[PDB]
Amino acid sequence: EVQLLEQSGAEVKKPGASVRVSCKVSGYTLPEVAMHWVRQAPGKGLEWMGGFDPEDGETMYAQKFQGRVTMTEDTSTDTAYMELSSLRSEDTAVYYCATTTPFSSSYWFDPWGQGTLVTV
Amino acid sequence: QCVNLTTRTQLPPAYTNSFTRGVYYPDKVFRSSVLHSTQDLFLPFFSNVTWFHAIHVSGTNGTKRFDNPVLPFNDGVYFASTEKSNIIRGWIFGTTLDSKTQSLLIVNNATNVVIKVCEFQFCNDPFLGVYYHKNNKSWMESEFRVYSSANNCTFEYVSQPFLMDLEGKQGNFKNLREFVFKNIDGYFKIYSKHTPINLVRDLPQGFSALEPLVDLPIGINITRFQTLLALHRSYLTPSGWTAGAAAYYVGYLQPRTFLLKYNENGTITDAVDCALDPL
Amino acid sequence: GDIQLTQSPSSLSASVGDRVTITCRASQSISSYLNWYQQKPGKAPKLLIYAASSLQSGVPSRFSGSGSGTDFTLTISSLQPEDFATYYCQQSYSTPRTFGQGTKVEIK
Amino acid sequence: QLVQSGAEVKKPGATVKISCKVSGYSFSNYYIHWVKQAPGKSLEWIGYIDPFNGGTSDNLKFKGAATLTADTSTDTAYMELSSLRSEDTAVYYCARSEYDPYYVMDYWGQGTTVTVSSAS
Amino acid sequence: IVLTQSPFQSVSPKEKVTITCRASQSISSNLHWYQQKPDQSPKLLIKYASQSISGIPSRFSGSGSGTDFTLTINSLEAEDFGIYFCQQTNFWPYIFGQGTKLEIL
Amino acid sequence: RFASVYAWNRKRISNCVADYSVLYNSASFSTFKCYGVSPTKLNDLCFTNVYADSFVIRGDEVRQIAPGQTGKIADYNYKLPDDFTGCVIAWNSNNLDSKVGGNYNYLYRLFRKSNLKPFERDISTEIYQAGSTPCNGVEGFNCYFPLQSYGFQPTNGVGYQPYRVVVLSFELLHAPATVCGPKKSTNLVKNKCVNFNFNGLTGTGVLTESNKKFLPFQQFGRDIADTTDAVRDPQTLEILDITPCSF
Amino acid sequence: QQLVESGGGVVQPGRSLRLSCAASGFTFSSYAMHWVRQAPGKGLEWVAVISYDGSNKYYADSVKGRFTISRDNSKNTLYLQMNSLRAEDTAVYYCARHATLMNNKDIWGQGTLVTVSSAS
Ligand SMILES: *[C@@H]1O[C@H](CO)[C@@H](O[C@@H]2O[C@H](CO)[C@@H](O)[C@H](O)[C@H]2NC(C)=O)[C@H](O)[C@H]1NC(C)=O
Repeated sequence: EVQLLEQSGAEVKKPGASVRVSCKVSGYTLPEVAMHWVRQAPGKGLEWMGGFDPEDGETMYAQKFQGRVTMTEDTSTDTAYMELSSLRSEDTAVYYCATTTPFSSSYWFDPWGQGTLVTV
Repeated sequence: QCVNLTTRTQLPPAYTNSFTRGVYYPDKVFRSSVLHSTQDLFLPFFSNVTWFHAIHVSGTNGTKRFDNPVLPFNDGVYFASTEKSNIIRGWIFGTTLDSKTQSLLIVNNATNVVIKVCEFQFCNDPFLGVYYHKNNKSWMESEFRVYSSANNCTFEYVSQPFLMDLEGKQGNFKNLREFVFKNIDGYFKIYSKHTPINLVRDLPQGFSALEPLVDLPIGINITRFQTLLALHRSYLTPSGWTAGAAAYYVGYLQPRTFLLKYNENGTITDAVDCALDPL
Repeated sequence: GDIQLTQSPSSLSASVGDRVTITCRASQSISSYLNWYQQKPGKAPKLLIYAASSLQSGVPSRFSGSGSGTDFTLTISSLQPEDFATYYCQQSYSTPRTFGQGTKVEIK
Repeated sequence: QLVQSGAEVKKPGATVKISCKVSGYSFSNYYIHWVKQAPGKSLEWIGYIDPFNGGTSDNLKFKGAATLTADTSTDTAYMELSSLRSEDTAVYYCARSEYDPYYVMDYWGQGTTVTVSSAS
Repeated sequence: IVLTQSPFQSVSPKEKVTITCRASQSISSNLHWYQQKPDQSPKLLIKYASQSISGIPSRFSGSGSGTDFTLTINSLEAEDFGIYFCQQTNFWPYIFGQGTKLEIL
Repeated sequence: RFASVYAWNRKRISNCVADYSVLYNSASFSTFKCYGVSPTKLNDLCFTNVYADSFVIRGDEVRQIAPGQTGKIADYNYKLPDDFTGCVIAWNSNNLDSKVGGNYNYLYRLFRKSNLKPFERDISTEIYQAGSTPCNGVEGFNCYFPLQSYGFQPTNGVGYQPYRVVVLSFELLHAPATVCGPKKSTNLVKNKCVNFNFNGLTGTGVLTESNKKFLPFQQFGRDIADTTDAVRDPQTLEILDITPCSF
Repeated sequence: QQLVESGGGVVQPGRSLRLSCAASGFTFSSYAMHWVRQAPGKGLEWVAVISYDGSNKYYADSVKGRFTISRDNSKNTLYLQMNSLRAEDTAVYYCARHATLMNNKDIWGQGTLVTVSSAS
C-alpha cells in the first residue's frame, strides 16, 4: 500500500543546538494522513508526542512537551518537520514518525519509519 | 498520481436501442407548431447504442471492474449518463490525448465546470482522484489523476455545472443527463438535458429535445474521448479507489434527415426519421 | 603581483569632536575604487564611503571620503561618541580584493 | 515667434485649414500648441501637435475633427478645423511649447479668427 | 483642475494687489500666469508660478502652495493692468482659469 | 506595481471591451500621447493583440521614450520604432512607485552591450565589458553592472518623479481584430419599420419585440425565403420581432 | 536581506567540510557572492568568489587549498567545501557581497567559527 520514507536519518548534535524531523511519505500525500510521533528511549517504553488530531483538524502536541516541540507541514513535497529545542540530558531517544487515517477515529500507527535517535 | 487501475476487465460493452433519443434543437429560430425538416447530424433511431458499464461491481467479492477505454469521437457522440450520484465527470477529448494536439478537457466540479483546450498529457487511467482534503473535512479532487501536464493552452473557460444531479427522489430519478458532443468545423458544440428517468437503467422512450449549452471555438479535429470517473480513496479494508458503480451509454451521430414537430410552445414532440423504414 | 594597501594609522586614540585623517595608500594608481567600512568588534562591516569620494545613505556628512590614484583619505569630522569603532579601507580595482588592516578610533 | 494666416470668414458645415509658420529655433524639436480664444470669453485648449511625429494629443471638449498636421520643410503646423459652426467663430492661436510636460504657452502667433456666419 | 482665481479688480493703483488662484482639489505644484490685453495675444508672465522668465518686470510676483496659488502685482500702475490668466499643468485637460481682469482708479 | 523599463512587461491584450472611452474618462495621464492617428479615431478601430509595454521611468526618461527616438531608456531599456500606431500613456506615480528612502525595486539599463531592437528589452544580467579586458560575469576594471538602481524618492522632481508608463502598442495583424469599442453602434429605436443592421445583417421592416424563445445560441431567426423574422441585440442582448412594413 | 550560515566547529586537520550560505529577502541568482575570513585579531581577508550569472570560480592564492565553491540556486544557497585545512585557518567565515559603484547590496551573514585542530 504505502511506503514511508526516512524521518531524519543519522543526526548527531552536541549539547546546545536544535534538530528537525521531516517525516516523508510516498504512495500517499501529506494532507490525506494524520501525523504522530513516539519517543522510544533505548531500554525504555513508548512516549507519544506530536500528532495530528482527527478531531479539530489540528496538529496535536504532547501536553508534557508543549511549547518545546513544534511541527510544520509541506503538503506538496510531503515533508512534516518536527522541531525540537531546549536540549536536556534524557532527550536522546528514537523519535518515531507514525500516521493515522485522515478522516477521524483512529488510534493505531500501522505505518512508521523506524524512528530516529538524537544526540544530547 | 493517476493510479494505473484498469484492473484486467475490458467488460464487453452491451447494446441497447435508442428508441427516440438524440434529437437536439438544431435551428436558431423559434418555430411554433411547425413541422420542420432538418439535414443535420442526429443519433439514428433504434440504433445500437453501446452501453458501457463503467464501474462494474462484481458479485463474487466486490472488486469493481474499471472501464472507459478511449472511445472514438468519429463524427459526434451522444453521451447518456444515468448514474445517480455524479460518478461521471467531464471528458478528455482530443486527437492524440497528448501534446502537440490540444486535448479538450471538460471537468465538472460541484462549484463550476472547467473547460480547457490545452496540450494535456493523459496517463494510462485518467480519472478524478476525489481524495479526503482532511482540512475542514472536505473532499478535495486531485485532477492530476487525469493528465500529467497542462501546457500550450489556447482556450480556458469556467461556467455553470454541466452535470447537475438534483437527486431528491430516491427512485424515479438518476436523471438521464444527455449531451450531444458535436465537433462542427473547429467548434465543440455541447447539448444537454436533465430528464427524470423512470426506469432503472435502460433508455426510456422519451423525446430528448436536447438544448445546447455552449459552442466553444476549438480548431482541432477531435477523434477520440473518454469519460472521467469520481473515485474515492478507500481505507484499510479488512492505492485504494473505485467507489460507487458506474454505467452510461454512448451512441454515434449520422448526417441524416429528420422531421421535427414543434409545439405551440416551440418544443419538439414528434420526430420521425427519413432513412429508417418505409413509413 | 597583488595590489598592496597600507592604512595609516592602524590605530588612533581620539577624543570628542576631533578631525581625524585616516589615509589608505595603495601600491598602484587606483582611480576611485576604494570604499570605507565601519564595524564595532563583532558587527557587520557598515559601508561608509563608496568610490572613495561619495557619502552613504544613513551616514551624515561627518564622514567624508576623498582622494584618487594611490592616496585615499577618510576625513571624519565632529567625532561623536558612537563614531569610535574599527574602520576599514577596501580596494575594488582588480582581483583579488584586499582590505585595510583596520583602524580603531577609541575614546581617551 | 509664430506667424498665422490672416483672419478668415467661412461657411457652416464645411472645413478650413489654418497654418502657422515658425522662426527663431529648431521647429522639429519644439511642440506646437493650438488654443482657441472664444468671442469675448475665456480660452480653450484645442490641442497640440508634435513637430516631428503625430504627437496630436487632442482635446475632447469639441470633436469638430480639428486635426493637426505639420510640415518641417516649410516649418508650418496646419490645424484643419472641420464642421465649421457658430461654436467656431473664435480666434485661434498657435503657441510655442516645451517638448516635455513643461508645457507653457508663452510664444504665440498673431491669432486668427475664423468667423462663421450664414454666408461669407 | 478648475481655476476661479478672481473675477476682476477695482482698487487704487500702486498697491500690492493680490489675485488668488484657488485651484480645485488637484494640488499641482506647477502653474503659470499670462497677461492678456484687449484684443492682444497674451504672453506668459510667471512661469511655473515661482520662476521668472526673461523680460518681465518684478511688479507682479507669483507664489503659492499645492493647489492655492497667488499673484501679487506690487505697485501696479495705470499703464500695466489688464486681464491676467492662470494656466494649469500636467493634469491632462490644460484648462485655464477665468482670468483676473485688472481695473484701477 | 509596474515593472522596470530595462525589463518591461509585454501584456498582450486580446478579447477586450470598449475601454479607450474609459482611458479618456480618466483624464489624469500627464503624457497621454497617441500615435499613428489621433487617439479618438482608434476608439472603434479594433487591433488583434494590443501590446501594453508596462514600466516606470523618469519624467526626463520619458523625453527619450518616443517613436523613433534614442536615449538610455530608448536604447538600452525600451526602444520605440518610428512606425508606431500605438499609444504612449505616462502618468506621474510619485505617490505609488516612490516610497520613503528611495524605491529601488525597479532597475534600468544605463549601458548595454549594444542597442535595442524595436519593441524588445534586455534582462541579461551578464556584466557588459565597458572596456577591452574581460571579466566574464564578474566585476572589475573595464566592466560594469548592466543594471542600475533608480532614484525614486518622494522628493523627486517633476522631471524625475517616477512616471508609470504603459505603451499600448496597438497592433493590427492578420488575425481577427479583437480589441475594439462599440463599433459605431447607435442606439436602437423600436416600433419603427427601418433597416436594422444587426452585425452586418441588413433588413427592413417594423421592429417590434419578440416573445419567441431564442435559446442562447439563437441570435437571429429565419423564414422560408432565407429572410430573418426574429432578431436580437448585439450590445445589450434583447430579442425582437419583425414584420416588413406596408407595401 | 538576510544570510544564514551552517554550523561551524572543530575539525581534525586535513579533512573537508561543506559550509552553506543561504540567503533570504532577495535572490543570490541575480548577484554574485563572496567568502571572507576573519581570525581573532586579524583583518578581513577575502577568500573566494562565486558568480551565478555566468559560470566561474575564483579563489585566493594567499589561501589556496581548493576550497571549492558551488551553487544551489533553488533555495538561495551556496556551498564552500573547505579542503586541505591547516591550523591557521581557524577563524570566523563571512558570506559577503561587494558594492562596486553600481549596486548597494553589501550583505553579511552572522558568521560561524571553523576550527582546525586535533583537540576538540
Ligand atoms: C477528422 O477526424 C475524423 C475522425 O477521426 C476523421 O474521420 C475518420 O477518418 C478515418 C480515415 O479515413 C476513418 O477510418 C474513420 O472511420 C473516420 N471517422 C469518422 C466516421 O469520421 C476525419 O478524416 C478527420 N479529418 C481530418 C481533416 O483530419
